[PDB]
Amino acid sequence: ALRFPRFSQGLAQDPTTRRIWFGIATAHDFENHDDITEERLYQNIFASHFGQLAIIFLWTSGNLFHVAWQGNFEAWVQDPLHVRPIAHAIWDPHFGQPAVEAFTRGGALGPVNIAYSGVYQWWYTIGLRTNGDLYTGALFLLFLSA
Amino acid sequence: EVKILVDRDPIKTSFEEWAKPGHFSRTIAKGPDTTTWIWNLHADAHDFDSHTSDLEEISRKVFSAHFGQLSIIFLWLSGMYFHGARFSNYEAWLSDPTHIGPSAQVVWSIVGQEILNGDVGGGFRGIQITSGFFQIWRASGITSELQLYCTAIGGLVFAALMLFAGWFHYHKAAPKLAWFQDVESMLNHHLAGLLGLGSLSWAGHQVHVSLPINQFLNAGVDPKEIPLPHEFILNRDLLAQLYPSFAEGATPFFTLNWSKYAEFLTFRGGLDPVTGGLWLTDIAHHHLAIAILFLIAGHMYRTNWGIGHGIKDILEAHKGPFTGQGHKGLYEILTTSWHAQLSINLAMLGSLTIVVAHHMYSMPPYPYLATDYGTQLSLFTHHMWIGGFLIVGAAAHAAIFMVRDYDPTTRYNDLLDRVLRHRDAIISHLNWVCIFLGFHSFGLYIHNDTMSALGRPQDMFSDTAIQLQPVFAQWIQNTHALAPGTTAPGATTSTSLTWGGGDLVAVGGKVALLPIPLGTADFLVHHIHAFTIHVTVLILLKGVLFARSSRLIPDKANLGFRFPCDGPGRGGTCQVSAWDHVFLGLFWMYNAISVVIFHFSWKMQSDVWGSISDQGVVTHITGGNFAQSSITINGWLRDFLWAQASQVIQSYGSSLSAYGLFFLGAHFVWAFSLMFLFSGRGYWQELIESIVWAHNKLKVAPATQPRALSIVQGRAVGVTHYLLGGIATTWAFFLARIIAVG
Amino acid sequence: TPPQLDPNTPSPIFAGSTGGLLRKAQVEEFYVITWNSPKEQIFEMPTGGAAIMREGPNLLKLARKEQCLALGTRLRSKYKITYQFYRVFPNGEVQYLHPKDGVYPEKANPGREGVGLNMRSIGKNVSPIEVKFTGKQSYDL
Amino acid sequence: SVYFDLEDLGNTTGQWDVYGSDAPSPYNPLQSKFFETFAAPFTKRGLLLKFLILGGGSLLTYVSATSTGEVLPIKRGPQEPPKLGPRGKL
Amino acid sequence: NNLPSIFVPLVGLVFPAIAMASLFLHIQKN
Amino acid sequence: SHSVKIYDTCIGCTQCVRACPTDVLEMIPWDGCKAKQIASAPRTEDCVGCKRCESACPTDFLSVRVYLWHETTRSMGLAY
Amino acid sequence: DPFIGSLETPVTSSPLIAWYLSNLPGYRTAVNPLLRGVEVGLAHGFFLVGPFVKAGPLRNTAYAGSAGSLAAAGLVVILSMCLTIYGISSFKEGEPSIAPSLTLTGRKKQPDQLQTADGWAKFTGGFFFGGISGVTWAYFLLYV
Ligand code: CLA
Ligand code: CLA
Ligand code: CLA
Ligand code: CLA
Ligand code: CLA
Ligand SMILES: CC1=C(/C=C/C(C)=C/C=C/C(C)=C/C=C/C=C(C)/C=C/C=C(C)/C=C/C2=C(C)CCCC2(C)C)C(C)(C)CCC1
Ligand SMILES: CC1=C(/C=C/C(C)=C/C=C/C(C)=C/C=C/C=C(C)/C=C/C=C(C)/C=C/C2=C(C)CCCC2(C)C)C(C)(C)CCC1
Ligand SMILES: CC1=C(C/C=C(\C)CCC[C@H](C)CCC[C@H](C)CCCC(C)C)C(=O)c2ccccc2C1=O
Repeated sequence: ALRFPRFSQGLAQDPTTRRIWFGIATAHDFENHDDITEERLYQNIFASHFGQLAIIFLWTSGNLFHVAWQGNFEAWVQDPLHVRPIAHAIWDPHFGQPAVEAFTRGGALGPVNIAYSGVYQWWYTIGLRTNGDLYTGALFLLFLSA
Repeated sequence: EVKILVDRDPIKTSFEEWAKPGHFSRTIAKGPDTTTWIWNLHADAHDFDSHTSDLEEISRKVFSAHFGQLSIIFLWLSGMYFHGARFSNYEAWLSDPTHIGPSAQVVWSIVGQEILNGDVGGGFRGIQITSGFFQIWRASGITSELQLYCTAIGGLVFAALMLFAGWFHYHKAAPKLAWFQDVESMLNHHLAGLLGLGSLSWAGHQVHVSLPINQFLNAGVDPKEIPLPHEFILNRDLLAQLYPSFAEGATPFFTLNWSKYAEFLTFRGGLDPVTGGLWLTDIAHHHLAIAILFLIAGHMYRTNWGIGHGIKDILEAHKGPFTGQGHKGLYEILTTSWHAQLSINLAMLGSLTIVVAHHMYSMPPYPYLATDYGTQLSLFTHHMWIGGFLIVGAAAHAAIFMVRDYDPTTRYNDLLDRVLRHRDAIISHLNWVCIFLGFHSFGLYIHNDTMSALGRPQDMFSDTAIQLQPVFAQWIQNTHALAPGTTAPGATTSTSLTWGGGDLVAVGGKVALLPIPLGTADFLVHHIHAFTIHVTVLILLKGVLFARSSRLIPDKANLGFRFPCDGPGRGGTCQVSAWDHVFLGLFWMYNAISVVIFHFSWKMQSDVWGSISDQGVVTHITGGNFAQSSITINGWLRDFLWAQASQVIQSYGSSLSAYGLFFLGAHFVWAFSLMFLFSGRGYWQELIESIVWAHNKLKVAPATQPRALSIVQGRAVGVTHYLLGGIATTWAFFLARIIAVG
Repeated sequence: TPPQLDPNTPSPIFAGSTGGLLRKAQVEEFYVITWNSPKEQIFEMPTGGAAIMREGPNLLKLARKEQCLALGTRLRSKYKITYQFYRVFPNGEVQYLHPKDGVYPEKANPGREGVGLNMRSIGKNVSPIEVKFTGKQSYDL
Repeated sequence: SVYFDLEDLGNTTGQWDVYGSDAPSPYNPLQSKFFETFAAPFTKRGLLLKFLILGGGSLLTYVSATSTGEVLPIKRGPQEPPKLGPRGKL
Repeated sequence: NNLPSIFVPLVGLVFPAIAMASLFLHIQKN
Repeated sequence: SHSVKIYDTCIGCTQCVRACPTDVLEMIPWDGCKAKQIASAPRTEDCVGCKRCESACPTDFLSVRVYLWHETTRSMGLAY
Repeated sequence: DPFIGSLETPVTSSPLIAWYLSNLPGYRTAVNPLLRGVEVGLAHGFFLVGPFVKAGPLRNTAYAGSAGSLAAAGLVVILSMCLTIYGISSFKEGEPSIAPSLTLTGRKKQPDQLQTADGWAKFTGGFFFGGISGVTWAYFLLYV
């Protein structure tokens, strides 16, 4: 009640390190927290659902923004079969010169990663042909997460 | 005093005890209530210390078991000799040893397994053997099969004699307790009689039989034209023509002008150019000297007469700076319990086996042995594994003694108490050493891998970027190379060709031996070896020291030696017994031995073994890629595991196909072991409950109610399957590679 | 029984070891075991090694109750010796721990209060659903 | 031959300093005064923590941003001409 | 531009240190 | 501190009291058995959870039950 | 006391070892923590300067040592952080010192103020200042 596991006094009384280890482990078991009722459990579940939706929308928006900013969508749409899609750029202080020269692929001017997710084809099929569309979609998804 | 004391007919031979199983223990003898009884009947069969408490019966049982083991060993030797005599190509291999592969087994023609009869050579088809028996027989002077048949018959006779002796000494005349407790006479007889006399007789055989026949063979004489061994003894003219010193007879030996025997007793050293092995004269000289040394050393302890030494007096009268009174009550402890002696002998035998493997690979003592690569590899790996297993067993028996035979009231020792009073510091220091060694040794490899993966080959720990050279080993190598010039004037050349410096020795177009270079890779692998050995030592020592009691459990000695746990309390007390410590150290012994054998195999294939053309260039099997590819884990995985496994997986449809099958089968067994190491008993018991219900519905319920295995039994099964699978995988891979490529 | 006191009892002959008291004894608590021996003899300490117990009264300091009880039960089983142990706190309070009624727990004694008794079979406990959303437990009822 | 006293428990439980020393300070008074006057601003704990965090972050960011391509191979970029894919992909 | 050279060190190093310090202080607090 | 409970199926064989390593259980007079006694667990705070009492108990199912609960210094078996 | 979990050995109890350890700045009880922390930080930074400049990624270029020196300073900062939090979670504002009160002989002595909020704060400040000064001195001596 006074230590880190505020939802469980029994786990907060012991002096060993397991109090930390179990504290992370039982944070989502709402039926184990002391002084619990049905109303509180249902409301916490509802709030967790909302948070999960926000996280999903933020993830999709980030993917769209990175593809727009550091990708080659406009070069890929013209020749789909002879262009390798790009996911995001690579910045690494540990890279040597051979790694920098060898990781440059596609039309990029620096090291990049090839996207095996398959979102280029999905976005091309539904009717996106420019970077502005991707930017608008990212903005809309950020608004939805908020 | 020293005397022969026996008891007449202590036991009566009858079959009444054969009918009832488990007669040794009353609990087992009562009868089977569940299936677990069966699993117990084999576990307590050889625990003589638990059947009774009198030392006399235990000693008699031990003596009889030793006799039975000797009989079994003699039977095995006789079988090997008979196979060599009947189904083998020894006579064909004798004439052309370089171009013929030894074989001593023939497979039947029932199913289609006749493809296993490969074309070994010499007009024969069979399985190529790697036991190295042909070289032993050649070095002994055997040139026919009748002698092998006679040896097999003699082995059979000796096995029968050993079995009869065991029966006689258990059921007719059994020695008393005072007979076994006489260690001075036993030591005198084992030193002077068993070792000195045997080596002296073998030296005599080598002088009289092996040397002339081997000289005739090395000259180029056909094996069918060599005179029989007894002709040399009967005809002194032949020996005079061979060695003129024999013309003088035994007069020089008593005349002390021993130089006349310099013809067949030499001190040259090195390898014989014709056969690629040690000189037989040097071997005979060494055996003679060893016989003299053992015969002299066998008269040290006082038995039945005034002259001699007392072991108890030597131990008690010992005074030193760090020791003090020290060894006061060790004699009673060593002469009271069998387990301490068993542990000491097991550790010594394991160390001796490892030393034997090293000395045997370094200096080949048999003719045409260095140029046969499979035999060398098999001998090295086998002896290393045996030594590791013995070293592991020593700690288990030490823990058994400390658990069940230690009492500080009647038999008290100061050194053991002093060691037991500060175990925490020892354990902490060993833990720190293990952590430090592991961190450095593995971090070097991980750093090399990361630097190579980032396109930075100039930042690695290699011979080109950052050099870590074994300076001390190189200094020792140079000293050994320069040894015979000034330090050892008697020897013409150095003991071994391994030392950096000298010439190359090759026999029949194949390299026999050449100096071995040392670099950064050897440094890293040696440190890895040290780390693994230290971790195994830490595990075994922690198991041995904390057997009686611990801070967590203050009364661990009451529970015994083989108990699963104490309970779910105290946070959990699983695997607290010393048996669990041994079961855990088995894994680390396996790991260490696997790493050692991998290092030896790759280094020997890369830097020593190979072929020589007429011009004088040497081409190695893997072309010397050890020094640049073994500094990273990816190199070990690609240039050793991936590259050298081509032969084993492509052996289907050929005479090596069996090996390939094993390369799969062992794998399966390994995975099977996991089932016994990741689960628990309750799930299996609850499943057997439903299975038993399904049986009960159809009136097929057995009286012996099925029960799941105990925890200790499950752990033992898991570790046994793991070890067997891993060892069989390594065996199949090594044999397939070294037979297909060498 | 009235609790006793341990004013100035001596200690057995020990050479010292690393299995002794730690910071918990100075911070939290420790335990003291006292017995009486008729002759001088050697026994085995729970912390490792052997010690010698002087003839007469003997006192010893340990870290946990399990060590005290193990030593006491070994003494009773082997030497036939009566013993008793207390628990000592940093503030100086000494609490009598071993037999509180003056007799060993394995012997039934009148005037003893019963704790933790449930007058039902082990299979008569209610299901966990019946005690849901309350601070009690099924076995407590 | 006694080791348990109820009046005091520091000796009974072993509360000692093995290597503690109570000797006066050997440092020169002038140097001590100089160090005391000059090291004063770092005495406070929260201020020290905030200053350390902010200064470390700002310095690391400034050094990373201002760094040139000679020190960092990543900032230098590729130099060789590009390469084609396995199936002719760009 | 040069945004990665400013943002990668921030997320990689500074933020984990701040989060670790805050979490350790909150956990150890009584 | 763990929870130790005793049920009325006990027959007063005194094995659990002897098996306890921390002196948790004792025996009291009773009325509903031939032995005229029953076990009890007053010193619950000293329980460690070894479950030796359950190991030594003759019944169809144990008349003494141990349920693990909130841990402390004593129940964790710590000497440092 | 034979019943305390510690043993007496020549290494752990010798006049030379005792004198050398008691004269170390970490054991001077009477001195205020700032002067001890300054010396500790100076020594630690001066030692730490070396390996970074001798085995750094840029150790072969002309910038090498300078860069290495910077790295050393950074480490000191991190170490200072690792000190500050250790105080905050350990010592409260009003609690007294928790150091042992009596010496080995048995004499009552004043407890060390290092195990206090103000004492630890002074120690950390002195350590930071001394570490920075030592790093700067090592760099100046090595590359001037
Ligand atoms: C485990 C051992 C290990 C070791 C020894 C090294 C060593 C090295 N690494 Mg590698 N590395 C490792 C594992 C290891 N690595 C692992 C697991 C990884 C992750 C995959 C890496 C990844 C890596 C990277 C990414 C880089 C390196 C690089 C380097 C070098 C940088 C050294 C440095 O700047 O800090 C040294 C700092 C110190 C403070 C030294 C502390 C040790 C002192 C000397 C203690 C000695 C104690 C003394 C005896 C005490 C006695 C007390 C008495 C006086 C009273 C160095 C040669 C860098 C490189 O470029 O080098 C070419 C580099 O960029 N390493
Ligand atoms: C997550 C992101 C991340 C990032 C961006 C870095 C970044 C860097 N690493 Mg680190 N590292 C990380 C995670 C990360 N690391 C992890 C997870 C590990 C464990 C495997 C390491 C282990 C490691 C090693 C073993 C080495 C590095 C080194 C380097 C540097 C390489 C650049 C160079 O070539 O030297 C250019 C020259 C320099 C010495 C830079 C000097 C200036 C620095 C940035 C200090 C600025 C001081 C400032 C007060 C820092 C403290 C503030 C605090 C908030 C952090 C650079 C600072 C190398 C190094 O620092 O050398 C000793 C190196 O040897 N790193
Ligand atoms: C000089 C005579 C002598 C010899 C040759 C031996 C030799 C041996 N003893 Mg020792 N021993 C001796 C004196 C001798 N002992 C005395 C006086 C005592 C009483 C103190 C003992 C007490 C003793 C015990 C308690 C044990 C041995 C064992 C052994 C065997 C070890 C197994 C092995 O290493 O493989 C080497 C293998 C061979 C060389 C086999 C060859 C067969 C030998 C030559 C048999 C003839 C030996 C015998 C002493 C002579 C026969 C006397 C009898 C006919 C009247 C080996 C046969 C151990 C054993 O294995 O038990 C069976 C064992 O448990 N010995
Ligand atoms: C030098 C000889 C030697 C001797 C005489 C002993 C003697 C003894 N040992 Mg020790 N021991 C030794 C070496 C030796 N040990 C070694 C090298 C190790 C390390 C592994 C051990 C480890 C050890 C343990 C872990 C234990 C003992 C125990 C015992 C006692 C019981 C023996 C038993 O019941 O087995 C009877 C035989 C068996 C149960 C057979 C088991 C099946 C084996 C494991 C399979 C091997 C399979 C085969 C190689 C592969 C082919 C497969 C094919 C069959 C399909 C006995 C006094 C036991 C004890 O209780 O001591 C008080 C005990 O728990 N020993
Ligand atoms: C390959 C996997 C594996 C690994 C890595 C380990 C590792 C270890 N074992 Mg375990 N073990 C394993 C499998 C493994 N085990 C299995 C299958 C068993 C059979 C049950 C056991 C049973 C066992 C026993 C019985 C014992 C150990 C012990 C040890 C430790 C040895 C001391 C030492 O070397 O530490 C040094 C560290 C390493 C070798 C681990 C790798 C570290 C590398 C260099 C990375 C470091 C990089 C860097 C710091 C990471 C930072 C990045 C982060 C900031 C993001 C070590 C933690 C021994 C022990 O604990 O005593 C000390 C011991 O007694 N093990
Ligand atoms: C291989 C084998 C075998 C065989 C074996 C054999 C064949 C053996 C032999 C052996 C022998 C055959 C031996 C011998 C020995 C001898 C001896 C041991 C001797 C001695 C001597 C002496 C000691 C002397 C002395 C003297 C002197 C010094 C001087 C003068 C006087 C006199 C003479 C007395 C068998 C089948 C079994 C088994 C299997 C394997
Ligand atoms: C390691 C090993 C092995 C091997 C072994 C061997 C090889 C052995 C040998 C052994 C030997 C090789 C032995 C020998 C012995 C001998 C003897 C024991 C002798 C005796 C003698 C005598 C007794 C004599 C007498 C006499 C005479 C006759 C004359 C003069 C006088 C007199 C009296 C002196 C095997 C593989 C199995 C495996 C396991 C391990
Ligand atoms: C698989 C498994 C079992 C189950 C294993 C069992 C029941 C062994 C079964 C062995 C044989 C196959 C049973 C039958 C043996 C008879 C000899 C069969 C006679 C009939 C003919 C075949 C001759 C455990 O009991 C267990 C216990 C603890 C930890 C892990 C495990 C575990 O992993």
